[PDB]
Amino acid sequence: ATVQQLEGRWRLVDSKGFDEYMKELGVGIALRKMGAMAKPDCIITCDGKNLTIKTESTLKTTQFSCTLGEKFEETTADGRKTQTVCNFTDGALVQHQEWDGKESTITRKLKDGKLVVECVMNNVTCTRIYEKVE
Ligand SMILES: Clc1ccc2nc(N3CCCCC3)c(-c3nnn[nH]3)c(-c3ccccc3)c2c1
Repeated sequence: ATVQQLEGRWRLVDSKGFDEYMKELGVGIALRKMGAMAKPDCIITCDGKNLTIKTESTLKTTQFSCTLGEKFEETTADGRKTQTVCNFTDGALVQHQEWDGKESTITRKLKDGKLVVECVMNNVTCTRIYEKVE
């Protein structure tokens, strides 16, 4: 498994726990309704250790870029400014966010040809499945 195997455009096809995760993050009702009903594509590109992830939907589009292993300021979809680091470890892309004494982890992995995205904060979890799109 390598980080390049995650590259491409991926379309959300299933979600569990996302509203509960947004509630744990402190996200207000307007953004939570958006996130409940948006059907995003995620576009992952990686050039060596340079990673970009763009999330596109009719309701909201976000994008960040980073160098694997390097701490950077990420503005999240809900507007947090976190100290984030992304690494490819044990066959998964692991994204660690820290802000205001809080922390959340997001993992992305390839399983059966689908992109499986899992998030957690304070044991509140989400699982989102994306299928590869042309
Ligand atoms: Cl308001 C809000 C708050 C938190 C969010 N966390 C997200 N992530 C979950 C998957 C791992 C990366 C983080 C995503 C998201 N990113 N890619 N897919 N969903 C969204 C989001 C963005 C645009 C359209 C629909 C949903 C989002 C929106």
